[PDB]
Amino acid sequence: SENPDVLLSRVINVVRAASSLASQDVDFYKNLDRGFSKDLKSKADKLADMANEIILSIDEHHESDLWNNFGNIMDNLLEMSDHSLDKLNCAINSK
Amino acid sequence: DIEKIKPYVRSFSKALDELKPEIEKLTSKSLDEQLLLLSDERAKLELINRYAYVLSSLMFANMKVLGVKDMSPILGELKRVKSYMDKAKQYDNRITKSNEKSQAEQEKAKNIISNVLD
Repeated sequence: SENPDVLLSRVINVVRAASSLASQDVDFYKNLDRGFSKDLKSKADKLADMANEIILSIDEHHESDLWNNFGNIMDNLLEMSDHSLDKLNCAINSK
Repeated sequence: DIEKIKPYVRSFSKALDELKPEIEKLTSKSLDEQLLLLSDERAKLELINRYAYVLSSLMFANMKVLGVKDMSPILGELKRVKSYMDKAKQYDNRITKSNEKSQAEQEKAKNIISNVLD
């Protein structure tokens, strides 16, 4: 990836590689090899931990589950996004 | 035949390792701390959309590897995030248009000064 923003570049490399791997015949190796299956689950768990890291960054109060948590958090993020853009548009239209 | 899958696994594994420090960097402080430190509203919007992009991407990558059959719900979140980013680009295009107009006037002014005196 030749994205001059390093984070976005790493994210797209992960997304594409995950997609490529899953389009191969993974089920075949899953049945044939126990080690393979456990290794994929370990990688999936790394992804979930990174998602949870970001979720904790957003819901900073700390004085199906992942999926539902992810959905509620996305609504919160995009509510902030709409708020911010509405403010930008309001300012430029009043100008 | 069997050896065909291995480069795909290797590629994925390498991508994960490269990403991990970047996520730590991204989350070195809370989103609210980062937003409170920003004065520029457009920079706030970029940061918020960036979080949504990264989060939904991780979820997508996770679900591919778990071998989820029904990808419609997560692809819906990716469509949403892209749509939000295009909304932001359209605001940027509007700003750019008025920047260019400003640059045009200033280039005109400089030419007036330089030319007539010549």
